[PDB]
Amino acid sequence: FHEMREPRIEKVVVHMGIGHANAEDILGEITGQMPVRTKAKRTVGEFDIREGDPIGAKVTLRDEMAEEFLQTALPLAELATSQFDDTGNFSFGLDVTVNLVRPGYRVAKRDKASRSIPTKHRLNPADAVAFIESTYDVEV
Amino acid sequence: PSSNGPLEGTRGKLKNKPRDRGTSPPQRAVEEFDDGEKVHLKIDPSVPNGRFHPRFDGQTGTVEGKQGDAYKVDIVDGGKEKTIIVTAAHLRRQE
Amino acid sequence: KPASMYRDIDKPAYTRREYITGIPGSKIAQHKMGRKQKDADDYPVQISLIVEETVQLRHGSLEASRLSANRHLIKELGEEGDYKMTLRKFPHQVLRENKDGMRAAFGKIVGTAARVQAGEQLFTAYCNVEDAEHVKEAFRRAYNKITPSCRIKVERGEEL
Amino acid sequence: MHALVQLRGEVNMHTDIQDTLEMLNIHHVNHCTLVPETDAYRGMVAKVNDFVAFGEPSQETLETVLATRAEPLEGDADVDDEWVAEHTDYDDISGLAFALLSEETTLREQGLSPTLRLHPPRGGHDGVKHPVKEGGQLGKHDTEGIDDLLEAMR
Amino acid sequence: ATGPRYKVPMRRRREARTDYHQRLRLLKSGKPRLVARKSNKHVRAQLVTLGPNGDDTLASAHSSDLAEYGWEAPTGNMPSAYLTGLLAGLRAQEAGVEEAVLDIGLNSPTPGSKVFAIQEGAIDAGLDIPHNDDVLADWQRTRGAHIAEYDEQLEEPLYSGDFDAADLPEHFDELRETLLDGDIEL
RNA sequence: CCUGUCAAACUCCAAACUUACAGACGCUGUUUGACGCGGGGAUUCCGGUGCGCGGGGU
RNA sequence: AGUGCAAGAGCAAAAGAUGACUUGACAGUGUUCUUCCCAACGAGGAACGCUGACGCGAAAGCGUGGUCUAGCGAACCAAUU
RNA sequence: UUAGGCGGCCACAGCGGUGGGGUUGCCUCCCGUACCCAUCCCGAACACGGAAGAUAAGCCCACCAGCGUUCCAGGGAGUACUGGAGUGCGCGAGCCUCUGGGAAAUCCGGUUCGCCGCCACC
Ligand SMILES: [Cl-]
Ligand SMILES: [Cl-]
Ligand SMILES: [Mg+2]
Ligand SMILES: [Mg+2]
Ligand SMILES: [Mg+2]
Ligand SMILES: [Mg+2]
Ligand SMILES: [Mg+2]
Ligand SMILES: [Mg+2]
Ligand SMILES: [Mg+2]
Ligand SMILES: [Mg+2]
Ligand code: NA
Ligand code: NA
Ligand code: NA
Ligand code: NA
Ligand code: NA
Ligand code: NA
Ligand SMILES: [Sr+2]
Ligand SMILES: [Sr+2]
Ligand SMILES: [Sr+2]
Ligand SMILES: [Sr+2]
Ligand SMILES: [Sr+2]
Ligand SMILES: [Sr+2]
Ligand SMILES: [Sr+2]
Ligand SMILES: [Sr+2]
Repeated sequence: FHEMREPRIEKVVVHMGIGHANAEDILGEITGQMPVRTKAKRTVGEFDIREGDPIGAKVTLRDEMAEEFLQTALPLAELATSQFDDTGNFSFGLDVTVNLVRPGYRVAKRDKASRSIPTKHRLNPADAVAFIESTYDVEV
Repeated sequence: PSSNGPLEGTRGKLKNKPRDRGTSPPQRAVEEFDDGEKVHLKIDPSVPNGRFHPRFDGQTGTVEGKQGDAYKVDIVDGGKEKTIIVTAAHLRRQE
Repeated sequence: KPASMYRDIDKPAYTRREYITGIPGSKIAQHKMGRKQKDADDYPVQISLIVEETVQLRHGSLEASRLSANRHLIKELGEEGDYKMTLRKFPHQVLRENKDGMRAAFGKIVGTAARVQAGEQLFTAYCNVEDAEHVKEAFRRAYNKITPSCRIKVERGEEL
Repeated sequence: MHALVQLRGEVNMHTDIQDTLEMLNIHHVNHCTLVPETDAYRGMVAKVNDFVAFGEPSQETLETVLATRAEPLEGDADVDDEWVAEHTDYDDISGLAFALLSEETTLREQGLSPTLRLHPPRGGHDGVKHPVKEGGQLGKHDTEGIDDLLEAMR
Repeated sequence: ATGPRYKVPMRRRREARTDYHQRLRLLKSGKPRLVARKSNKHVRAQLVTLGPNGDDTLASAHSSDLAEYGWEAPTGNMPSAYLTGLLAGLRAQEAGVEEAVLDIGLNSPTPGSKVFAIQEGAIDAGLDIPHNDDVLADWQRTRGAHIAEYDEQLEEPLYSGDFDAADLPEHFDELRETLLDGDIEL
């Protein structure tokens, strides 16, 4: 009952929103894998007349590459209560977003016979805080 | 009419009721009809290809062979006999 | 211009403002009169002005009949008196005038009119029992300024 | 079985209505036909309702009308009991009249003209501008009402 | 759902089970469909034709009924997939089915995958199915040589239940031999 | 929430009715040959009115 | 939402978006509808075939230009293959 | 169908909700990257290999009507509108009678929480 209901780290998205590149080298040193460029839609008046152009970079970390990052990323910032999603995810800062979920998330991410996760099996903000508090740091 | 194009005055007949919107079921698009069979002519708004002239919507013709995958259906427009090239997607069997 | 040119329902419904431009504003200043904070169910007496013939009543006639009706109620019951009158019809029908002979005859936009069917309530006033004969007089003045003959019908009131 | 009689002429009458009367074997004013009560025939009299007078006749009245106005398919010949005896599947006018009313046969099926060419109404009819319910002579009649008309048109 | 104008998808689209656009292009051939479906533990292969009230299956084969002929090995792999296709294809030849078109459903057209193995098996059984040779796996991977060379990196055994130690892809050969023989009870 | 109105170029609805094909009845055709096909000759292409439905216009 | 442009219509594992590849916007010849309801009339247009050669795809299949309805021109003469 | 596959009709099937169900069985979540294959970055997905664990998801089974939807009853309504007819009424816009058809909104009460086909399967 409790084993298939206890949270796990799905992905740690480390992103850098610049606007105009040179920030790719420092991400690959702190994370462990390769980063990808980020484009943008709609013409903006802040000298952004090009649609398909490198504005930022992101890194999606999974499994061991995620936990070995969070052991050195979480003690760098003070986690608040209002910093949580309605789904139970948190973002701080270099933007570091952590997507937390229950063991049956493949059902909404697979190709064949996919279904959206029920509101009861969806993670709560309170149930998310309890998991991180139980792993080397304080809440509030 | 203000213009004499094929799709003139066809707002009603070539539009779907909101619930019949989206891609149509494949079953009726692959239906096989035999020569001599009486078929009803009605354009499916969701299917672009294999259509006939909208003036012929509502006709009940007779299948008299086929041209490729499309059918050659004989109708009588007023008093004039015409042969219509039409795919199964726009045809329904009588009864 | 006389009402003889616009009183009948002889043209199609011409209301679509997305295809019609230059429509004159409505001369109707108010639609909710008296005490618009109080409810219609808070009054014992409900008297309506019923139109007998199917007609088109212009915004100028609506304002004239409403003004001559409400002005009597302001005179007899006071400016902040215990009554509430409603003009339920709005001038939706846009009117033209051909003002060149019969060539390019589609007229320019000159006004608006309210299509009221026979048997319908144009005005409806809610008052007390002692103010009932003052409102029947306000409607007597109001029917003289519109095109058809009218009925002053009491809907809620067996106090006679 | 109803008895149709044309009371209004062909001029200004709709072509599809005039054609229905011709399909019901009635081509002139005052001409009568004996029509069965089926779904198909009901649609036809309803279309002709305003130019006709119909209703179920009594055995007595039908017998009087057949005696005086029935004609063979071809010829002048009187349709009396002896004629009915020699050419029909019946014994007398009564046997024919009963079969017609019970919808067992038709006048044509028995070698008689489908049309009973009646005489104008003696003492006149109730009028060709109003129906029976309004005091006129058009539309559906009572059995007593159609009898008065057919007997007046002997 | 929200109101009268709301358009609820077709049932098999709502369930995310049928790609209706691919289905039409598949049905355009006029030939029966070789429905190649997978599961985590098993592999299915059906020969489906078109019917008035729904689809008609003329000859099927699941990897569970493979054991009926002598398969003591697992059922969700490459050798299993080929043999399930071969079994479906042979049952099809007895039903009168001579030609088919490969339906992979919502599975990916990845080179050398299990659904292409199901196809290679059905063709080898005598069915005429439009294929591409270089999209199919090399004969040794179909045998299960990739699983044997994975058991060479032993230390800890690959299979939990006792079948063998170093794995026998020779069982594939001993199964294709049994099915190619006409004396078999289908 | 409550309360007041609308649409030739709006529609969750929706007639009467018009309309394709077929069967049945009716009527019609097989000496009055219908339906249809081919050919000769036209006249005609200022129309009007009633009624129903209209559009423009006081 | 988007889908080049009126308006109305079509489209969501797409007809839209991104990416990659590609040149079928191909040659030849028809059937049919339209142009011109019924009901004769050209150019033009469209749908649907076949022959040839290709592109893409695992394949069915899709591609006879742009999701559909506008974007068009006789004889004579010239140039061109 | 003690949980499967392919479907037809394409909301009566939607939205939301409650309860129940899985030792060598089924579907899953699940476990895992040597390979076929894969991510413009991630075995997340796709692909492949596999069973330590689980019924919490999904899925299957039973059920609830609050919203949406289908059909039915009664009321609205034979009202609105309407094909045919009239030396019927009205100054007139228009109405009426006879005949043949006949709504919509809304309210109340029921129904609907899919039906059916082929295949496989203690
Ligand atoms: Cl056509
Ligand atoms: Cl599958
Ligand atoms: Mg229209
Ligand atoms: Mg004679
Ligand atoms: Mg006299
Ligand atoms: Mg008289
Ligand atoms: Mg010249
Ligand atoms: Mg030149
Ligand atoms: Mg459960
Ligand atoms: Mg008069
Ligand atoms: Na890039
Ligand atoms: Na559709
Ligand atoms: Na001028
Ligand atoms: Na003329
Ligand atoms: Na042409
Ligand atoms: Na479960
Ligand atoms: Sr007018
Ligand atoms: Sr007056
Ligand atoms: Sr019409
Ligand atoms: Sr096209
Ligand atoms: Sr994994
Ligand atoms: Sr007069
Ligand atoms: Sr007057
Ligand atoms: Sr009725």
